[PDB]
Amino acid sequence: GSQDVTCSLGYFPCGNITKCIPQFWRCDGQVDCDNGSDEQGC
Ligand SMILES: [Ca+2]
Repeated sequence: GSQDVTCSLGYFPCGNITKCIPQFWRCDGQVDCDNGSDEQGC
């Protein structure tokens, strides 16, 4: 399959680091992410 990054069911990546985080912190308004990608348009 050729892959490295991996997350859980209710989780999603951020940006460069691709840090996986819980949907609970999606489109909310926090820099919790590693690259603040969660707050880049939402
Ligand atoms: Ca967040």
